[PDB]
Amino acid sequence: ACMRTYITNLNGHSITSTAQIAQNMVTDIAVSLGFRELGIHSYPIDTDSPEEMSKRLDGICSGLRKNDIVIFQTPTWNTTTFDEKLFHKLKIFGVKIVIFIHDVVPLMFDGNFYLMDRTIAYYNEADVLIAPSQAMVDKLQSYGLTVKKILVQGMWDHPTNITLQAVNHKKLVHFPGNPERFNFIKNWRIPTELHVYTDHNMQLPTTVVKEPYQSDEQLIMKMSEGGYGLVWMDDRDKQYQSLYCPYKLGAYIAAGIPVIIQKGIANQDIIEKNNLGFIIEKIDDISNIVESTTEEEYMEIVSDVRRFNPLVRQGYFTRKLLTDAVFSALN
Amino acid sequence: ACMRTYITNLNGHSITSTAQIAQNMVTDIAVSLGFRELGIHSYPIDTDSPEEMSKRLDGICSGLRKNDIVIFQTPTWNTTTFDEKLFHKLKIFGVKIVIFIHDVVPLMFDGNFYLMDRTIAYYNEADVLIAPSQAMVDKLQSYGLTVKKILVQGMWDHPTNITLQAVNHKKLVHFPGNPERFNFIKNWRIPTELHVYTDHNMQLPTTVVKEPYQSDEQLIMKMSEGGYGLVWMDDRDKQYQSLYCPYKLGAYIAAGIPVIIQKGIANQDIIEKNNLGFIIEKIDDISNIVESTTEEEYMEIVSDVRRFNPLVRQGYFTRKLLTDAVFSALNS
Amino acid sequence: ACMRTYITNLNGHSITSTAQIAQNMVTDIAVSLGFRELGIHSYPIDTDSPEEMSKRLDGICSGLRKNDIVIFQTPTWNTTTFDEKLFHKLKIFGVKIVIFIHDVVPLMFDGNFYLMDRTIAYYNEADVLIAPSQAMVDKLQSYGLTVKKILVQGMWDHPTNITLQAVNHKKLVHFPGNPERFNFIKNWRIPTELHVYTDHNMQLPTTVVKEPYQSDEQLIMKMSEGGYGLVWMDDRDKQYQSLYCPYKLGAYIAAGIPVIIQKGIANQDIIEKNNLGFIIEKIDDISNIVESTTEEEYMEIVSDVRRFNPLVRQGYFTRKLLTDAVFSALNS
Amino acid sequence: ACMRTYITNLNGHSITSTAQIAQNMVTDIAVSLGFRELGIHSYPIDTDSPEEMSKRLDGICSGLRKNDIVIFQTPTWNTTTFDEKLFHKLKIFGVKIVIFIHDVVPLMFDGNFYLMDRTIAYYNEADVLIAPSQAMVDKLQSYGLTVKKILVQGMWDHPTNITLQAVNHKKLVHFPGNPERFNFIKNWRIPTELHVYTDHNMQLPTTVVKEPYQSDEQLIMKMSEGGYGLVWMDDRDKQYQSLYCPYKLGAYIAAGIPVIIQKGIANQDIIEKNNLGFIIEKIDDISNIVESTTEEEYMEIVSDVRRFNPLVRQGYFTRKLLTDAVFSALNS
Ligand SMILES: O=c1ccn([C@@H]2O[C@H](COP(=O)(O)OP(=O)(O)O)[C@@H](O)[C@H]2O)c(=O)[nH]1
Ligand SMILES: O=c1ccn([C@@H]2O[C@H](COP(=O)(O)OP(=O)(O)O)[C@@H](O)[C@H]2O)c(=O)[nH]1
Ligand SMILES: O=c1ccn([C@@H]2O[C@H](COP(=O)(O)OP(=O)(O)O)[C@@H](O)[C@H]2O)c(=O)[nH]1
Ligand SMILES: O=c1ccn([C@@H]2O[C@H](COP(=O)(O)OP(=O)(O)O)[C@@H](O)[C@H]2O)c(=O)[nH]1
Repeated sequence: ACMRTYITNLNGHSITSTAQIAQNMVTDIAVSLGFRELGIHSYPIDTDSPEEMSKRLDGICSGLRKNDIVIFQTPTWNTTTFDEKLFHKLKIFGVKIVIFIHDVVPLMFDGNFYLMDRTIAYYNEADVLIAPSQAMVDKLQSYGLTVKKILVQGMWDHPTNITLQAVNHKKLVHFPGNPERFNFIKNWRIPTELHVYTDHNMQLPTTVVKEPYQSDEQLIMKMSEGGYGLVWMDDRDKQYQSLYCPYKLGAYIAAGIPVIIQKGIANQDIIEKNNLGFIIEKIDDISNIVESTTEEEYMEIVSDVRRFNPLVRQGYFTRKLLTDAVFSALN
Repeated sequence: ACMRTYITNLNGHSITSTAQIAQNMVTDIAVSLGFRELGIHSYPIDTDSPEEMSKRLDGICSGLRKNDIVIFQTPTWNTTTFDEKLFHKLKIFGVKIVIFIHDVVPLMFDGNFYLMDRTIAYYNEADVLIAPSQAMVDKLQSYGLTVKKILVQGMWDHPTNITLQAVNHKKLVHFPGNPERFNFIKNWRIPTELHVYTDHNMQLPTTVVKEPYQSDEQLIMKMSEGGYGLVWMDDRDKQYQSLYCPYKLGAYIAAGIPVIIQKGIANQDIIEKNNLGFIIEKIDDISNIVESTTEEEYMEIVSDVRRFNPLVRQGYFTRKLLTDAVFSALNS
Repeated sequence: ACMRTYITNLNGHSITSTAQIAQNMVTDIAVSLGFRELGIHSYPIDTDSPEEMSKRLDGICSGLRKNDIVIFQTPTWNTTTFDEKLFHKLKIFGVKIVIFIHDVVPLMFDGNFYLMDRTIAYYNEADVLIAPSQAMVDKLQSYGLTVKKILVQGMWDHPTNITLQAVNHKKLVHFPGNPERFNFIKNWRIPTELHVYTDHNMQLPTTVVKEPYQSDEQLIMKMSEGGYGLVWMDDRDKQYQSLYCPYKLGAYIAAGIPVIIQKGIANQDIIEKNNLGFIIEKIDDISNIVESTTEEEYMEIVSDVRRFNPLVRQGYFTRKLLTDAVFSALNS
Repeated sequence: ACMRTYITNLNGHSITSTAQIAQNMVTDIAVSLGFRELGIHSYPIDTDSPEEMSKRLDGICSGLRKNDIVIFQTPTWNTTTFDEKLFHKLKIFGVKIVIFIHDVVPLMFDGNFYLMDRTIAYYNEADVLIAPSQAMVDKLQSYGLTVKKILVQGMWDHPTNITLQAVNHKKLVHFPGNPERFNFIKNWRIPTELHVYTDHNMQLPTTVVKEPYQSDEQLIMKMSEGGYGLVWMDDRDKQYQSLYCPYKLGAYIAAGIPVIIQKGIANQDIIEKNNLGFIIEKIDDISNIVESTTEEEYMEIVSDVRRFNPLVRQGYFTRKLLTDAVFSALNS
């Protein structure tokens, strides 16, 4: 008897690896619900003889029993080979398995696609699938994902205790994002200023206020003073990735300010149906609404962000999926 | 401005009160999820002046802050006047309210079907409701329940660490209800033994072999050695039949024995799609199937009930609604 | 018969109230330990007939059952009759009472003394007592505390997930208390500057700089840029100082900077043996040390304050007493 | 710098392995407190090469981080080799390490003593040690355990929800010990019955009554009905057993019945100061005391056993040590 719930969780990354922190946050929610961590360290697999890799995995999995539910946050970023072998280890236990997709590698870019057959093959060894969007599920099914049981994540949480402050109507735009991933910054043409929070040492266009990498808590603290959240991606290419959930979008709303997002985003409806800000087409549509928007137009939009965001702040999108995933994994 | 979640919880009913312990169980789940208790004692409120009363409530709610969330488990059994008075207090606080329906008082027994409209009245003020089933919601909106966000319970959990003994093919039928609430018991006609667990003494058709009320643990221990669980009503209430979730349906499945229940029950889809037992017309239909089933087809059903029940034994039907309810309360 | 643990937790006070904060905060640990809140609202008491109020007490306490455990965080700041009568309610239950002393209102400021004998009366009605320091238990004994089982708090935790930024050597002293309760502040003379975090802006010595009351979170960040935490009281309150636990003490150490405290203060050996700042005898011994301190010496001292402070940031002083209190309340 | 607590958890033993059952239960408690499991599987270490093992260990510790804290339930039963190396692994991380002793190999009997120096070697790499009895710590320090912070366990908890049946005065002695280890059983000559609960098929002396192994919950329910619980040694396995905490002792008390224990065993002061049973010289002293005891005396003895066992049923002896151990690991 006595079933337990385990969740994989990666470790050993740069303190700025967003993938790692996103897994770490989910795992944090998991523990409070009583679930148990399956630690996974990120290392180079080829340093391992198959037998060594095997028994490393036996070490990761030691605690497991015919019994349990395992939540697999994919990918481990130890390359596909690791995910593949991780799963077979899992599948030789008498367990139900939830795969929690954070990224889909063969869809990260064209010509990485070939990995799809392998990927889908191990995706289909799971009993329940949690995907960020309904869109993601539907293309994943277009490549042979057979799994009957599916959950939509909808939106990244952002558990925190930051102080929200009184929010001014500042006609600024926040963007905590590495500039060498998003070209649109280096192209900043507009009279409204782009606050850019980045560790990387360099200089930026004339009305782009470069700001050194703040610790998250402080970042949430500062942004809560006003302005807007920019959710842009990924510059030109890497855009059909209208699939996954942005982590900064959640990071914005938790601060308590409205957001701006480009049309077609994953789980767009959430933003409309909950008031959180504007969905626009071009970068230029934005400048217009930031420049030409009413002060109490802004007043409202905040009041709602802060109405909506205790979900994000106490982590309820995550609680939701970590609970139904399991439930649907039995029933 | 920091959200916490409270849930209302009964205290002071008898050892043998299902209403209280179904609520206590929910509460114990809520605690493990981090939620906080608004304790509520059951008493005649005729002994309160509608102001001493207000202050008692004020002391029930003194932990509450502004955009916390309250889960109200209804009913309180302190009478409708309390229910709505408890409730009205919550509306003062600028919070979001979850109404968890254990029972709708004015449907159960057509004495006091009249209280309905004051019930609905204080129902229509919550922000989301969690109800036994969709058919239960549907009948409620027919009475004017204007609440948009709904959410279906589906099944009672029965969280426990009780030992499951190997199930063998006792051609027994188990039944831990109360003979003069479920009076189809005094009408036993069939050559299949009916075991009945209850407070009331001295009432026996003949093959109804009755036993004294046992602590929940033991019941589930001994029921696990084999046989079938039965979930049935009088014709008295075959409408409320099709609405509620039964506690002993959950109390059977956690014992890891198959159940037999009446076609038209709320959420029979769960019994079917998870093959947890037989869905059947009349009680004769049952006895036939209890007689005609062979050893191996019973092995499948037990294995299926036992594939299924850690869900019920670890609190997940509850955990489910305790988490989505709070979620849909903020979302739109 | 299943033991649940309860803790009291006052509410409704000003978001600036340290009393409420040091209670909500402990309660918050207790919740995560699975304990349950007994919410309490702070209000002026005699808008209540002795019978009305008794029924609001009945509402705060409805969730209790015999053989539970209740932790009374005292005082409630609802005056001493409330402490007395609350406690009286707890004693008609078959329970064990942990009395957790956050303050002793009689030994606090003079004139409050007269309530001493009544306070000891209801102190002596609990099973285990939790006091800030052994020295405080000793004084309570001299005034008639007859409760056998004592347990020392030691220090306030300061749970937080705030950023500690790189600290060292700002040659400045930090002080987040109201100036009106410590007026050593106004007689500030010495050339090193005093940051003061407070509600007011009344008065202003030259080398004293003030800041508007920042939310706890942001404060600990800033303080974590270096400088010293000064734990001081105005010397009418030294009788008390040698007994209580200072919350700002923890707030400093939580930010990750070394402290300055006065000799004789409660649980000083804590500071000594974990090397978290200086113990000095006057204000002037202090400034002397704030100047004349090597960058290397400050280095290590910070290093020590941060070897140490996950204790207070994860709640372990609170977790410690909350566990042992309930234990000794049963063991003998 | 976010401190997390980890605890090692042995797995993959037979369901009758008390070692595993004890480590599992501590861990379940730990998990409730927010601590984190380091799972470990039991297996022949010889199937691994240095490289293989190093990496198996790597995978066990993947989640580990600097500034975390790890609690090592020792021994793993993967042999000393494995224990030494697991510890070497842990010391590589900049963490604080609590060592929870369940057994000490080089003391299990003579000739195993050569293992002492290697055992002590790695024991001394700990910051805090938790032993069952103060007696245990004293003996360890006579061999070179230089770890300055020690904490005492005292007694096994037994988290359970068994129904405590009404307890009659059954002049019989329960004993769920496996005979092959406890040979005093075979020597049973006494007119008082001896319930021996054992999975082994091997017939037993006359007024010994053999029960097949039963689930722990059923056992506890059975014994709750009444009678006495015996905690007895063997004779050679005795000195070493004066240092341990018996697990079945806690089984009794949680069951709700008094106990009978041989003079000198670890932590007997808990039995005496809490009324838990009799402490006696030989086997006969027992039968005497069992025969020559009145009914009201037994009501007494039970009522205080049931006074006391919420500690064990809710896991507080463990909660104590899991909280204070960790606290003491940061706190010089
Ligand atoms: O100075 C900073 C800027 C970044 N962030 C965090 O790092 C995340 C980076 O977002 P990323 O582009 O990696 O995720 P995405 O939104 O693209 O999914 C932000 O949301 C912040 O929470 C931070 O902690 N400090
Ligand atoms: O001897 C008994 C008989 C009843 N029960 C419990 O009380 C419930 C009675 O079910 P009830 O009819 O009151 O609930 P319903 O199924 O009608 O919703 C059973 O499920 C058992 O869990 C029990 O613990 N011991
Ligand atoms: O701007 C501020 C200054 C104070 N504090 C908190 O309020 C407490 C005031 O301490 P108090 O003098 O009331 O208690 P003591 O430390 O003397 O026990 C400090 O510790 C801080 O934690 C705060 O939250 N914001
Ligand atoms: O039928 C049985 C017999 C024993 N036990 C368990 O086995 C334990 C005793 O094991 P052991 O003698 O090894 O513990 P010790 O007292 O020596 O520490 C009991 O307390 C029970 O928990 C059980 O679960 N069912």
